[PDB]
Amino acid sequence: NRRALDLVAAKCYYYHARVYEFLDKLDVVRSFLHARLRTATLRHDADGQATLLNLLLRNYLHYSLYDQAEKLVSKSVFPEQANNNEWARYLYYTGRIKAIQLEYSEARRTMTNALRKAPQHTAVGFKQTVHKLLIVVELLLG
Amino acid sequence: GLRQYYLSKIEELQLIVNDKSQNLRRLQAQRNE
Amino acid sequence: GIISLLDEDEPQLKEFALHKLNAVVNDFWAEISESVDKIEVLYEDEGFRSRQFAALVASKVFYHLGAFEESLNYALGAGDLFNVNDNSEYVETIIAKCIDHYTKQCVENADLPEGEKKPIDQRLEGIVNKMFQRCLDDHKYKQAIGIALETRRLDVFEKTILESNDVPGMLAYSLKLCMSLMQNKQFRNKVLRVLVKIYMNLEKPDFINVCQCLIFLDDPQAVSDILEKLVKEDNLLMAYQICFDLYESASQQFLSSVIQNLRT
Amino acid sequence: MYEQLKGEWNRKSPNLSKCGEELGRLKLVLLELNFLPTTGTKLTKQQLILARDILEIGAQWSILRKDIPSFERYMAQLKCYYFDYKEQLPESAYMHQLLGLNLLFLLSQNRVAEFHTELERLPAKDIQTNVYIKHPVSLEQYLMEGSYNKVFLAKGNIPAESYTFFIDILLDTIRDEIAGCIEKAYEKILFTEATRILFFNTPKKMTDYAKKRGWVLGPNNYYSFASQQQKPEDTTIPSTELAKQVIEYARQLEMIV
Amino acid sequence: MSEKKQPVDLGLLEEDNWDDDNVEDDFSNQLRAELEKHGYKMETS
Amino acid sequence: DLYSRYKKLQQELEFLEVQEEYIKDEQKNLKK
Amino acid sequence: GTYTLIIRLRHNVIKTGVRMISLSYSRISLADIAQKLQLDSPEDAEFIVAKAIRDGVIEASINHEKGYVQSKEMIDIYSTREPQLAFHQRISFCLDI
Repeated sequence: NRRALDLVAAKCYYYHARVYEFLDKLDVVRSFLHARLRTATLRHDADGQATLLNLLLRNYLHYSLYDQAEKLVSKSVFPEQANNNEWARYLYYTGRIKAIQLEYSEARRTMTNALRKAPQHTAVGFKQTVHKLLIVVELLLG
Repeated sequence: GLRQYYLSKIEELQLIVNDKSQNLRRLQAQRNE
Repeated sequence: GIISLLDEDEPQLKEFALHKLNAVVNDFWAEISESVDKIEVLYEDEGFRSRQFAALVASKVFYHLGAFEESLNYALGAGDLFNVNDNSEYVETIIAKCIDHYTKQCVENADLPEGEKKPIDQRLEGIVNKMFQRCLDDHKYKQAIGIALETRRLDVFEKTILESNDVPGMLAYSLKLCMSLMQNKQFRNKVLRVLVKIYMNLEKPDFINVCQCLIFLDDPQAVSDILEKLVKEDNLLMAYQICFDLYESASQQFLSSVIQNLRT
Repeated sequence: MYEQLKGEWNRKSPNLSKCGEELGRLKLVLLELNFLPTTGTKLTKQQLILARDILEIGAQWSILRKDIPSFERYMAQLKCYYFDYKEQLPESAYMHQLLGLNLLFLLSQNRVAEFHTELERLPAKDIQTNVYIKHPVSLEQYLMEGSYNKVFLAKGNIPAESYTFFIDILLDTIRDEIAGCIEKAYEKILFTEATRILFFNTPKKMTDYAKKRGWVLGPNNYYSFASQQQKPEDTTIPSTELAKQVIEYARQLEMIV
Repeated sequence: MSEKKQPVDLGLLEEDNWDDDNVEDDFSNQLRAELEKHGYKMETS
Repeated sequence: DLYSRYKKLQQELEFLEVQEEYIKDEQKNLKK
Repeated sequence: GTYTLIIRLRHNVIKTGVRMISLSYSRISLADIAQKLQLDSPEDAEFIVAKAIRDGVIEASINHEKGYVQSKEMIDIYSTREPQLAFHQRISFCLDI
């Protein structure tokens, strides 16, 4: 029964991650997220294939392991419903993943699209980082 | 029983139906005008 | 990854590796999908001991990958390891797609079962009828009475009309569904024929709708026979009623034919 | 449950094929407990601290006897333990030396994605110190462009060990690459100059290298292979794909989309 | 409406109508005045 | 009932998409 | 967290320098390329220029016996097929929008 619970729970298990982020372990958060992902994406299409992916990737990189196998084969690449807010950070993450592996041609376009998807609000927290990378990688490419 | 299987199937069909309905509702207007 | 030591020949070391992999696959399905073909090599070696175990982990991998046809292939290959049916979403979704593949193939063979079919895996029809029996014991007979149509299999239907339910209710329900929704004569006539004789078998001979069924499929001789039996009951009342119900809906040609059977 | 590894043949003469027993040792250590901990029986280090040894000495013997797949296996397991559990001792002593060796091997087999990918997971030791690790990245940086004299100078400078096993392969894959590149740099070379720019001396090796390629000689002369003009002055393939392209323009221009 | 929030690392501790050209800042590395270079170069020769 | 929840859904799926065809042809004839 | 990306920028710098040198002059001895780009050695500049020629960075030839590098002259890019590709690449975009 998730004709509302799903899009209500998204925010819930988005703050849930922040709770552990500010404190203790994250590995078992990864285990839980991995389970929860196939707990979804099997009830036909239910969304969350956007938020859970970003939650999984947020600190998968922070632990400094650049696994990419599942990202090229991920079936949740295309939730298509992101409210134009999830899509930006998802594209940023996949762009940095692609750029760290000596691939510069596609990272520029994808992450420029990600940056220019950013909203108009005064806060510039993540825009600082995306700009910084978006110009390092352009110096690298030719 | 086997209710879960049936639920899954019926849910999938109903989820699909709405998109089609929508994409046809717009089409009717143009013809009418 | 530990899959490295899958390159060793020793079966004991394989039975260490696989029994880690099947316990951890949930979190590394993509990284193991990089090499699952090697597990198919272990499945191919009929000389290999514990051969059946590789099929389960391979099925888990391909399930995680969405290669559900391959998942079903190796689920069948792992066979009796699917004696568990009662918990994991893995088995639930696999048996659901098993139902789907089986019914679609049976509908294909509803043209002709002798139509040079791909030989049926006994494991497939095994687990499908096992889940059907599960549905029977759960008392959820309203599922079975429906699914009996989509297997296109008549004997299980002829049986399971007798169950914990009262026969006439489910029987009339099913006959109504058939007359309303069944898409083609090829199956509908078989279903009607195989069922309606129950009304001559049931402790009350319920001729009233037997006339109906014998005019939806024309058989003047049969209805003339049951009419003659009612006549030889020396009771006219039902033998009157059945025939006046006949007259309101039978074809003029049908009556002009059955007159021959009745007169001689 | 015994310290069989305490009877480790080493000293100055470990020549004996330890593998015959080593295999039984690895089999028994696996048959014991916690070959890969996952999460269990924490604070027990005898099965753990020993395993690191029962893998480091294995990998060193592996490099000595040229068993590339076995070395890859040992690398994998040791790279697992080195990182996964941080409740253990500092390990150390050989961690950096081995990591540098692994990076060197990645460079040797001409994979440049993995070398960059695995440069990560090191906090700051790339420039902090770790000469065992400054050498591989410096060699990679020199190799990325034409700077090759420094490469050969450094091939005689390894603070770790001989490393002839990989720097050899490197020498071969530099010889063939330079032979390929000189084919178009310039029109003519002198035979002495050609023999000296390539680092080999004057053996029959130069003659054989020329034989392996073309490099037809002249009177102290090397002819340039010259063509570079086949591609130009062509329109028919353009005259077809331009037609395809213009048809594609007109396709989605008037029909309702 | 106007949710406009991002989680982490807000930082930094808190005109010209002529289109920008890179070259302007290149010689901002030095050569403050053509004057100074010419004046203090010509005297030598 | 639970079987009709499948049959009726199949029937609406069948009936829809034939609605598409006449409108698709009609817009063509109209400008003509 | 960006030291690793920018630590590999030396090759881009040397490519830019050699391309600028190629575009500026037409015939220059390598006894001055090293001094201008401060490589502290002239001999390896030959290898650097050779690698540059390999990748199509510049089409200049080199007389090794002499030492000077001479470059070809390629003008009139308007007749080349590339501007048509450049126009097509954005015709597609303007039709899509």
